[PDB]
Amino acid sequence: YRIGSYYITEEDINPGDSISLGFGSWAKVTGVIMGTGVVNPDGSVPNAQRVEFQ
Amino acid sequence: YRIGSYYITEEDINPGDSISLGFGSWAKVTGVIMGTGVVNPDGSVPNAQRVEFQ
Amino acid sequence: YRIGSYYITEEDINPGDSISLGFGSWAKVTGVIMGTGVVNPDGSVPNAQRVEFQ
Amino acid sequence: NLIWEVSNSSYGSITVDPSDSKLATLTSFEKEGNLVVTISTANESVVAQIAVNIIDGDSGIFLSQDTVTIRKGGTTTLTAVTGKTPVTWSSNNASIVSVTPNANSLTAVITANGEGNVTITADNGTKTASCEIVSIPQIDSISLSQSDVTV
Repeated sequence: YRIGSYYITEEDINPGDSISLGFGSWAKVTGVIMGTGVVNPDGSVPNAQRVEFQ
Repeated sequence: YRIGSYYITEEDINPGDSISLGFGSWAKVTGVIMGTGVVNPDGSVPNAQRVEFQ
Repeated sequence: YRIGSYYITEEDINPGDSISLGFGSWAKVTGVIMGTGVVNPDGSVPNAQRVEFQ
Repeated sequence: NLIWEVSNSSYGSITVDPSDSKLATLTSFEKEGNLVVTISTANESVVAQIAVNIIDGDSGIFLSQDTVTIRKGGTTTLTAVTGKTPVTWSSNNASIVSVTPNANSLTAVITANGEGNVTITADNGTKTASCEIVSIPQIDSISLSQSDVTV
């Protein structure tokens, strides 16, 4: 994920102009299981699927 | 089967470093028919399989 | 843990003649479970560590 | 030059790929533990050592049920599927819902003693998953034999 204030793709002449640039939606979060240690009291156990977007 | 109090896998560089090795659970019981002679009263006859744990 | 039916010390000439031989009580249990937990399978709190007397 | 070999190559279908000039390629299979990659000379008694280790791929800790709905005073069970045998279980507000790891540590018996929403964790090794266990009220509606009685 690359963040820039200029509305120019990475393949543009002004940018580095290398590789294919694609827009990204949403944020990236490391894989983890909610409430693994039962730290949250009275909280529903959440299930996370790897490579799953929802 | 190898007996060792150290938490070192047998597949280390010091050992042969071959074959599949995994940690075991519970004790080892030799294959035999439980209650063949009905020696123990009120004991249901169990079915035991090789490498079977239950 | 080593199990043998011969009453010869590990350091004796008849035995392998290496390492210190010590008497072992009971059978070795794989680290992960301790045995009796729950009537219907729920599992109790097991014990771990080596040499620890509990 | 040197020749790369691995004692008891069983960790994969091709344990040690042949080296082209100096370096070579490695392979992996369904095995866990360390490995030995010795780069020994053709005839000389010189053998370098390269440590390798593929620890059973990922972990993939995932509870059997993501959410639970147990009544007050009831009991349940959660069979977690984890590669590592030791799987410690815990649950906040133990007075509401309690958790006890199984004999193999894979399963976990739940006991919703109290009432209220709470989460129960498990698989303390590496990555710890979560599973909500709502201690909803039993609401076992009892009914009197008579209501409009005349004593």
